[PDB]
Amino acid sequence: ARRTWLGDILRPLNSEYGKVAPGWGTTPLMAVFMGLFLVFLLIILEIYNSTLILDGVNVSWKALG
Amino acid sequence: RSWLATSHFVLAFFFLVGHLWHAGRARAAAAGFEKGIDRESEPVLSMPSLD
Amino acid sequence: GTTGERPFSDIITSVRYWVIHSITIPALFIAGWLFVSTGLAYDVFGTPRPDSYYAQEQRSIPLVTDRFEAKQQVETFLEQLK
Amino acid sequence: VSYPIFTVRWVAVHTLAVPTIFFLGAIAAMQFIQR
Amino acid sequence: METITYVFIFACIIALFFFAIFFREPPRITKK
Amino acid sequence: SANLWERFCNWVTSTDNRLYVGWFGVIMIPTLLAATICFVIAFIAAPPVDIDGIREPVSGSLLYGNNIITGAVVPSSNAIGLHFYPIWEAASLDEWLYNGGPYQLIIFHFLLGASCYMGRQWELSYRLGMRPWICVAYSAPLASAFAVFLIYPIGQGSFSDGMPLGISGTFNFMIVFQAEHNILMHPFHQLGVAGVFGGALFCAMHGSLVTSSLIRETTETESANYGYKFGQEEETYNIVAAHGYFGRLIFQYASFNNSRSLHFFLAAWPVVGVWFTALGISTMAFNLNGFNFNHSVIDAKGNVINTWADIINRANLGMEVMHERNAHNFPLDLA
Amino acid sequence: MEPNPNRQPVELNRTSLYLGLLLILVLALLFSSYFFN
Amino acid sequence: MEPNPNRQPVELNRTSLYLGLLLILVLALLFSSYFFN
Amino acid sequence: GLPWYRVHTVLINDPGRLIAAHLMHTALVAGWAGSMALYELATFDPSDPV
Amino acid sequence: TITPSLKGFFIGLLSGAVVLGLTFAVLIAISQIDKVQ
Amino acid sequence: GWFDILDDWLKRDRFVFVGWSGILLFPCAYLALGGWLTGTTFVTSWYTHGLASSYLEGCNFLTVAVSTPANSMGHSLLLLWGPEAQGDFTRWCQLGGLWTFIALHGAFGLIGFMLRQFEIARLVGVRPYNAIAFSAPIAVFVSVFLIYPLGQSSWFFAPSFGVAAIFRFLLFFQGFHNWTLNPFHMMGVAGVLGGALLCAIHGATVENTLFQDGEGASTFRAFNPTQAEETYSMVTANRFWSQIFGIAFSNKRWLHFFMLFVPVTGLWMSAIGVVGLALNLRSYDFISQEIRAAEDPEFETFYTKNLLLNEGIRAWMAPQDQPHENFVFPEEVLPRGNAL
Amino acid sequence: LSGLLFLAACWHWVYWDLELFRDPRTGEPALDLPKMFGIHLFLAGLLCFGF
Amino acid sequence: METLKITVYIVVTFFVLLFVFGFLSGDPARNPKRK
Amino acid sequence: LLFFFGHIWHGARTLFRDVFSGIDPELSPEQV
Amino acid sequence: AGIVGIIAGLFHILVRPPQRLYKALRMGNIETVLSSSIAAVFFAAFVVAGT
Amino acid sequence: MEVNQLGLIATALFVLVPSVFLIILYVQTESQQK
Amino acid sequence: MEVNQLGLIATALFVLVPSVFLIILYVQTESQQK
Amino acid sequence: RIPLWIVATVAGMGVIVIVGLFFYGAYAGLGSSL
Amino acid sequence: IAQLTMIAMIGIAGPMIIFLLAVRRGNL
Ligand code: CLA
Ligand code: CLA
Ligand code: CLA
Ligand SMILES: CCCCCCCCCCCCCCCC(=O)OC[C@H](CO[C@H]1O[C@H](CS(=O)(=O)O)[C@@H](O)[C@H](O)[C@H]1O)OC(=O)CCCCCCCCCCCCCCC
Ligand SMILES: CC1=C(/C=C/C(C)=C/C=C/C(C)=C/C=C/C=C(C)/C=C/C=C(C)/C=C/C2=C(C)CCCC2(C)C)C(C)(C)CCC1
Ligand SMILES: CC1=C(/C=C/C(C)=C/C=C/C(C)=C/C=C/C=C(C)/C=C/C=C(C)/C=C/C2=C(C)CCCC2(C)C)C(C)(C)CCC1
Ligand SMILES: CC1=C(/C=C/C(C)=C/C=C/C(C)=C/C=C/C=C(C)/C=C/C=C(C)/C=C/C2=C(C)CCCC2(C)C)C(C)(C)CCC1
Ligand SMILES: [Cl-]
Ligand SMILES: [Fe+2]
Repeated sequence: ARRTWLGDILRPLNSEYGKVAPGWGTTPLMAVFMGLFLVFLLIILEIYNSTLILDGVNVSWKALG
Repeated sequence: RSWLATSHFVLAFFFLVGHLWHAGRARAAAAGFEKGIDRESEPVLSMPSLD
Repeated sequence: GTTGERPFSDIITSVRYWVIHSITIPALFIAGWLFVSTGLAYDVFGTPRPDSYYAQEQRSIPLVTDRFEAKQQVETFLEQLK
Repeated sequence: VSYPIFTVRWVAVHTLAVPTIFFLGAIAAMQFIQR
Repeated sequence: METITYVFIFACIIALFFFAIFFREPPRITKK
Repeated sequence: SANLWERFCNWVTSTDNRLYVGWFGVIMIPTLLAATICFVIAFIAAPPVDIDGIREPVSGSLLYGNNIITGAVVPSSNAIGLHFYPIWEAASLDEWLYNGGPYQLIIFHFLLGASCYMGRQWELSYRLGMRPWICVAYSAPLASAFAVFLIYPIGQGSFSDGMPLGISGTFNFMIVFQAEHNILMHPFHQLGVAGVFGGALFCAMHGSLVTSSLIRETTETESANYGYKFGQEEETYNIVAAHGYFGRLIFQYASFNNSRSLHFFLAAWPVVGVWFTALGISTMAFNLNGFNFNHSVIDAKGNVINTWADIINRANLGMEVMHERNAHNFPLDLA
Repeated sequence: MEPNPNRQPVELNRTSLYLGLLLILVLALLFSSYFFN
Repeated sequence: MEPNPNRQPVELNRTSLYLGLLLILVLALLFSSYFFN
Repeated sequence: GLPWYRVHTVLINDPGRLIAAHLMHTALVAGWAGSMALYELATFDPSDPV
Repeated sequence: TITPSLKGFFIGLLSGAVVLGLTFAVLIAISQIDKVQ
Repeated sequence: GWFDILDDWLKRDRFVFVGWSGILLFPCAYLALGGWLTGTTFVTSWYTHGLASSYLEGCNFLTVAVSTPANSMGHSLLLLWGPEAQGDFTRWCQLGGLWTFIALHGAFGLIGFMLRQFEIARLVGVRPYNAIAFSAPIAVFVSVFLIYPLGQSSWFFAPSFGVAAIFRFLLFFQGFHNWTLNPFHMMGVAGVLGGALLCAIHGATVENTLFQDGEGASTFRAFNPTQAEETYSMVTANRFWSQIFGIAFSNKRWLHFFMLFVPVTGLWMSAIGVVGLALNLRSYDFISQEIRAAEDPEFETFYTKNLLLNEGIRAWMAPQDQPHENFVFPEEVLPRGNAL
Repeated sequence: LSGLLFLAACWHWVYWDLELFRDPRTGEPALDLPKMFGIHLFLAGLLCFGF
Repeated sequence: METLKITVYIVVTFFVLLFVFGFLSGDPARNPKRK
Repeated sequence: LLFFFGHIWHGARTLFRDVFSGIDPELSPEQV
Repeated sequence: AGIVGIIAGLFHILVRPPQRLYKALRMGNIETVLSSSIAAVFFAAFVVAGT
Repeated sequence: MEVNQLGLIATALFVLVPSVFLIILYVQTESQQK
Repeated sequence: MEVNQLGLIATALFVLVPSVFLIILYVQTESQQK
Repeated sequence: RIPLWIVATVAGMGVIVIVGLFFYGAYAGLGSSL
Repeated sequence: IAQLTMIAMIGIAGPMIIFLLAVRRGNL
C-alpha cells in the first residue's frame, strides 16, 4: 500500500465495503419511487406524443417567442 | 406446355438427387461403412498427417 | 422426464374427453359461424359489407385525414350511405 | 398416478384451442358470402 | 487509382488464401 | 515402375495429397481454373457488351468505369440467344468481347467444375470410409447456380437473360424477375426464405445452445476455446444440460435430446428449402409464375377493392414498364 | 516501484490472424467503393 | 519435416523502437512538404 | 494468455490503473472537443448568418 | 384543467393498475396453496 | 415471506415453465398473436389504406394483413382510450389501432421472452449465450417496426403485419431507398445466407462422419443420450474438408461459437442500415457514376439500369401506396420504355 | 484540460497501489460502490442545480 | 482461330479420356475395407 | 442501438460470472 | 432534478443497500455498475436522438 | 474518374491500421518462449 | 490549396509502414519469456 | 379407450375437409374474381 | 350436384380395410 495526504482524508469514504442493510431494507420504499417514476415518464411521453393534451401546453414550435 | 415442362423438371431433378443418394449409399454399403466409421479401425487414423 | 400434468395421450384417448368435446368443440364452431352469418362481426369491427365500400355514384376513398377529429370524420363517412 | 384435471397447462392449451375453433368456424362461414 | 485499390485488396485476399491453406497451424491430435 | 498408368491412378486417388485431386478433380481443376482466370481478366479489363443485342453496349469492368459493387461480367448477346458461342466462332476477339463471349466461357466452365466439385465430395468420402450424402447437401446450392445460369436461359430462350456475374447485376436479375414472374408470391420462393431464415435461425440456435453448455476446463482469464483438444474421446459440451434448458424454454417434447436427430434436422431444413427455391427459379423458367390475385376482391357493384397484392402489382408494372427501355417494339413481353 | 501483479500476457494465434485479415480485407473490398463514391 | 536448425530469434529493444520512430517521424516531417508539393 | 478482446480485463480489480484509464479516455474526449472546434473555426464562414 | 384526454389517461392508468392488481392478487393467492418441502 | 412463496410457485418445474418473466411474456405474447389473428380475419384497412385486409372481406392467407394506421395519425400510440379512438372499440379498429396494439405488445413480449431465456438459464445453471444471440432478432424488430417509422412521417410507413404487406415493404425499399445497394444490408444477407450454409454444412458433416454405434442402418437409435464418446468423428471431418476445401475446423467450441457469431452479426448490420433509412440516409447513389452518366450518354452500367427500375417503381406505385398525398400522375408524365 | 488529464493519467498509472483502494479488513483491493454512487450522485445533483 | 478449336478439342478429349479410363481402372476397390 | 447489446452482454456476464468458463456435473432437470 | 439529485445523493451516502438487493444486483462487483450505466447511457442516447 | 479524394487514404488506413494491430499481436505471441 | 492528391497517402504510408514494422518487432521482443 | 391411430386419422381428414373448404372458397366467395 | 357422397365412402373405405383387421386382429 501507499498512504498519502489526500488518501488518508478520503479513507473513511471508502471503507464500508460489504456493509449491507438487513433483510429487505429500504426496498419497498424504493419500489414506490420506481412506480412513480414509471408513471412520470409515461406522462411526459404521452404529452410529447400528443396522446395527453392539456390546455396551456402546446407541443409545437409555437407557444414560443 | 408450361404444366408438363415444370412438373417433369422438378421430378427429373429430385430423381438426380435420389440417384446421388442411392449411388452414394450403395458404394458405402458394398465397401461396408454405410452405418458409421469403425470406432476401432478408423481409416483416417492410419493415414499420414498432411498438416 | 415427467411432471404433474396428465399425459395428453391418455386424455385424447379417454372416452370421457370425447363425451365432453363432442359437445364443446362443435359448439364453438357453430358460435363462430353465427358470429359471421348473423353479420354481427361486421359491426364489432366496423368492417364494410360488400355493398358498403362506396356510395352508389362516389368512387373516392374514405381516407381519414386528421388524427384528433378522426372518429368524427369516420362517422361522417358512414353518413353518405357508405 | 392420480393426475389432476384443471392445471396451468390446461389453461394455456385452452387459451389457444378455444378461440382457434371459434375462428375456424367463422372463417368456414365466410366461404359462402357473395355479392 | 480506384481500379488499382480494388485489384490490390483482391490480390491480398488471394494471397491470404494461399497462406491460410498451406501455411496454417498443423492440426495436432490428443497431445495438443 | 510397377506400371506408369497404375501409379498415375494411385496418385490421383491418393488420400495423402494436401488437396484431394479426385477423378472428378481431373475435370474440375482445369475447368475451374479456366473459369476463374477468364472471370478475373474480364471483371477488370473487358470492354462493354451488347447484352440485349440492340447495339447498346453495357460496360461492366473496372477499367471501363466500374467499381466492385457496380462492376460485372455481362451476359452474352440476345442476338446469340441459346447458340453456342466459343472463341473459335468469332471473326476476332474484339467481336467475341462485344457479343459477351467471356460469359459463356465462364458459366459453362463453372457449372461443369462445380458439378465435379460435388462429384469429388463423394469420392473423398468414399476414400476415407465415411458416409456419402455430404455432396447431397451441396446439391442444393449447386442446383441454384444451375437454375440461375442455365435453366432460366434455356427456358427463356437466351443466355442474355441469365444472371450477370456481378453485385448490382444480380440486383437487376432479381428486380426484373419479380416484375416478369412475381416471385415473392410464389410458394417455392417462400419455402426458400423459410429454409434460409430458419437456417440462420437454427445455426444461431445450435451454435448458442452448444457454446453455452460447455464443460468448464478453462481459467477465468483464459480462452474458453482452449478447453478443447483436437482429437478428443469424450464430448466437450453437456448435451443433457443443453436439452434441459431448451426443453424449458418452450416445452420438453419440443426439444432435441438426440444429437443425431438434431444435426439431421440442422442439415435437412435449409437443404430442402433451398432445393425448392432452386426449383422455383427452374419452374418460373417456363413461366409458371406466382399467385395472381390482381382485382380479386370486388364489391357488390363490381368496383375493384384493392389489396396489398394490388399494391405489389403497381410496383411490378414500374419495373416491367421501365426495364430494357429500347429492347421492346411490341405490346406483350413474351421474351 | 512494485511490479504490478494484475497483468497477464496477450495472445493471438495464427488462425486468428488469418481470420482477422480475412475480415479486414473483405470489409475493405466492400466499403472502398462507397469511400470513393 | 525436420525443424530447420538455422533459425535464430529476432530482437528490438525499447530504445531502438524510440530511435526508430524518431527517425521515421522526422523524415516524414521533412519530406511531407515535398510530397504535397 | 488473454484474447485480444479481453486485454482491458487487466483493470477489473485495479482501481488505480482503472482511474488512470478513465483519465486517459476523458483526456482524449476533451482533446477531441478542443481540436475539433479549431477545425471548424479554421473553416467556418461567418460572412452571412442568413 | 382536467381535459378529456387527461380524463382518458386516468382511465388507462386505472384500468392498468386493476390488471396488475387482479393478476398479482390471483398469483399471491394460488402461490400460497401448495409449495411443500 | 409471501415473495419467496410467490417465487416458489412461479419457478416450479411445470410442462410450460412460467417464471417471473412469464408475468410479462405470456400476456403480451398472447395478445400480440391474438390481435394479429383477430385483425387477420375481421378488421379492415379501408378507412386507413383503402384496402381490404381480412378473410371477412375476401382476402386469403397471403393478402391478409393488419395494416398500419393512417398517415394522419402520425406517431400516435393510438390507445383505445386515446384522443383518437376515445374509448370506442369499433372506431379503434378502423383507425388501425390494432397495429400499435400488436407492435407495442409484441415488443414487450420479445423483452419478456429474452428475460425468460435469462431466467431459465440461471436456474438450469447454463451460460446465457442463448440470450445474447436473441439480441439480433430484437434489434431487427426494433429498428424496422419502431425506429424506422419513428424517423418517417408516421406509423403508416412501417411494415404492415401480413405476408403480401411485407412484400411491398421490400419493393418499396428497393424503389425508394435502393436498399440492395446498401453495404449494411449486404452484410445482412451474407450473414443469413452464410448462416444458412453453416447450418446445412455442419449437420451434413456430422451425419456423414458418424461412428457406428449400432447394428441397424437407421443410425438414429444408435445414439447415447448420456454423453461419453463423441458420436461423430471430428478428426475425420477435419481431414475431409481440409482436402476438398483446403480449410477445416478442428475445435468444436470455436465451430459452434462461429455458428452463433455469423448470423447474429449479420442481423445486427442490417439493423444499422435500417436505422439509417429512417432519416432516409440511404446508400442510393454513386456520385462518380452519375456525373459521368450526365456528361456521357453512352455510359451504361448495371447500376444505372437499376435506378431506372426504381424510377418506375416510385412513379407507378406512389399514387395507390401513398393515398394521403392525393397523387395525380397523368399518363404522359409516367416514365415508360418503348412499346411497354 | 486534456493535457492536464493526460499528466494525471500517468501519475495514477505509476502510483496504482494507493492504500485508498485497499480494504482495511481484507487487506485486498476493494471499492465500496454503493457509497461512491451516493457521493457522485450528490455532486451530480449539486452541479445540475447550479447549471 | 481454326487452330484454337483443334487444340481445345484435343485438350478436352485428354481429360475426358483420363476420367472414363479412371473410374474403369477398378475404382470400387480403392477404399478402406471390403473390395 | 449498439449500446443495447453491450448492456445485455455485460449484464449477462455479471449475473452469470460463476457459470462463465463453463459448467459442471450432476443430472437433475425434469424433476422438482 | 438537481435538488432531488442532491437529496437522493445524501441518502445513498447514509442508507446502506438491503441485503436482498446487494445479493440480487451483484453489488460490490464493478462490472454490474457498467451494466446499469450503459443501460442508462443508451436510454439517454435514444432520447437525444429523438429530440 | 470523379471520385472522392479521401477515398484512397480512407481505404488505405482502413486496411493497414487494424491489420497492423493483429500482426503486432501474432508476432508477439509467436515469439513467446515455450 | 493546390497540393498533390497523393501527398496525403504517400505521407501516411511513409509513417505507418515502417513504424508498424518496428512496433511489430518490439512487442514480439518484449513478450519473449525470460 | 379410443385407439390413437383412429383419433389422428379422423382429426386428419377433418383438417383436410375444412382446409379444402377454404380452397373451394377461393373460387366462390369474396376472394374470387367474378 | 353433390358428389361429396362418393369421396366420403371411398375415403373412409381406406381406414376401414385395416380397421376390420384391427377387429379380426391379424397380419398388420
Ligand atoms: C403486464 C402485462 C401487460 C403489459 C406490460 C401491457 C402493456 C401495454 N398495454 Mg396491455 N393488456 C394486458 C397486459 C399487458 N399490457 C392484458 C392482460 C390485457 C387484456 C385485458 C391488455 C389489454 C390492453 C388493451 C385493450 C390496450 C393495452 C395497451 C397497452 C399499452 C399501453 C397501456 C398503457 O398506457 O399503460 C398504462 C400503464 C399503467 C396503468 C401502469 C401503472 C402502474 C402504476 C405503478 C400504478 C399507479 C396507479 C395509481 C392510481 C397512480 C396514482 C398517481 C396519481 C397522480 C393519480 C402497453 C404497451 C393499449 C395499447 O396497446 O395501445 C395501442 C390498449 O389499448 N392493453
Ligand atoms: C470544466 C468542465 C467543463 C465545461 C464547463 C465544459 C464546457 C463545454 N463543453 Mg466540455 N468536456 C469536459 C469538461 C467541460 N466542458 C471534459 C472533462 C470532457 C471530456 C469528457 C469534455 C468533452 C466535451 C465534448 C466532447 C464536447 C464538449 C462540449 C462543451 C460545450 C457544450 C457543452 C454541452 O452542450 O453540454 C452537453 C451536456 C450534456 C452531455 C449533459 C449530460 C447530462 C447527462 C446525460 C446526465 C448524466 C446522468 C446523471 C448522473 C443522472 C443523475 C443526475 C441527477 C441530477 C438526477 C461547453 C463549452 C461540446 C462542444 O461544443 O465542444 C467544444 C462537445 O461536443 N465537451
Ligand atoms: C461504456 C462502455 C463500455 C465499457 C467501459 C466496456 C468495457 C469492457 N467491455 Mg464492452 N461493450 C460495449 C461498451 C463498453 N464495454 C458495447 C456498447 C458493446 C456492444 C458492441 C460491448 C461489447 C463487448 C464484448 C462482446 C466484450 C466486451 C468486453 C469488455 C471488457 C474488456 C474490454 C476489452 O478488453 O476490449 C478491448 C478491445 C479491443 C482491444 C478492440 C477494440 C476495437 C474496436 C472495436 C474498434 C473501434 C475503436 C474505436 C476507437 C472506438 C470508438 C469509441 C466510440 C464509442 C466513440 C471491458 C470491461 C469483453 C469482455 O467482457 O471480456 C470477457 C468482451 O468480450 N464488450
Ligand atoms: C492444359 C493442361 C495443363 C497442364 C498443367 C501442367 C501440369 C500441372 C502442374 C501443376 C503445377 C502447380 C503445382 C501446384 C501444387 C499444389 O497444388 O499443391 C501441392 C500438393 C502436394 O502434392 C504433390 O506434390 C508431391 C511432390 S512435392 O511434395 O510437392 O514435392 C507429389 O509427389 C505428389 O504427387 C503431388 O500430389 O498437391 C496436391 O495436393 C494435389 C492437388 C493439387 C490441386 C490443383 C489445384 C486445385 C485447383 C482447384 C480449382 C481452383 C479454382 C481456382 C482457385 C483460385
Ligand atoms: C500535454 C500538455 C499540453 C498539450 C496538450 C495537447 C496538445 C492536447 C491535445 C490533445 C488532442 C489534439 C487530442 C485529440 C483527440 C482526438 C481524438 C480522440 C479523435 C478521435 C476520433 C475518432 C475516435 C473517430 C472515429 C471514427 C472514424 C475514424 C471514422 C468512422 C466514424 C468514427 C467517428 C467512429 C499543454 C501544452 C496544453 C500543457 C499541459 C501539457
Ligand atoms: C384483439 C384484442 C384482444 C385479443 C383477442 C384475442 C387474444 C383473440 C385471439 C384469437 C385467436 C387465438 C385466434 C386463433 C386463430 C387461429 C387460427 C384461425 C388457426 C388456423 C390454422 C390453420 C388454418 C392451420 C393450417 C395448417 C397449418 C398452418 C399447418 C399445415 C397444415 C394446416 C393446413 C393444418 C383483446 C380482446 C384481448 C383486447 C382487444 C384487442
Ligand atoms: C394426419 C396424420 C395421420 C392421419 C392421416 C390420414 C387422415 C390419412 C387418411 C387416409 C385416407 C383417407 C386414405 C383413404 C384411402 C382410400 C382408398 C385407397 C380407396 C380406394 C378405392 C378405390 C380404388 C375404389 C374406387 C371405386 C369406387 C369406390 C367406385 C367407383 C369405381 C371404383 C371401383 C374405381 C396419421 C394417422 C398417419 C399420423 C400422422 C398424422
Ligand atoms: Cl434493365
Ligand atoms: Fe453441432
